[PDB]
Amino acid sequence: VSRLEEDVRNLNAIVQKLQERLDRLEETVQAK
Amino acid sequence: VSRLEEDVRNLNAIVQKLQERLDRLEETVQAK
Amino acid sequence: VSRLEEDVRNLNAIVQKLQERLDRLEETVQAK
Ligand SMILES: [Zn+2]
Ligand SMILES: [Zn+2]
Ligand SMILES: [Zn+2]
Ligand SMILES: [Zn+2]
Repeated sequence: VSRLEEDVRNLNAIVQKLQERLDRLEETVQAK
Repeated sequence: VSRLEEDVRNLNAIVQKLQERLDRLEETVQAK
Repeated sequence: VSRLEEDVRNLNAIVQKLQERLDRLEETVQAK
């Protein structure tokens, strides 16, 4: 696994966490 | 294209959408 | 640094900015 492949896998995981965080905040602002 | 090429262009598309959603939510919060 | 490596560098920078924006917006929402 090259450094480039390692970095991409890490980015996939980071972007998944950001998406969940964003989704939660959008719903926190909706305040249903 | 290779898996790495695919993963990188996919990440580019996702982060663009995240940026747009964040832009929108920032504006929404400010306007509330 | 190849093009693919540069795209990954730029994704790293973008995700850092997005994480910061999310942090600030979460704080804004909790404060307001
Ligand atoms: Zn969720
Ligand atoms: Zn949701
Ligand atoms: Zn939900
Ligand atoms: Zn694709």
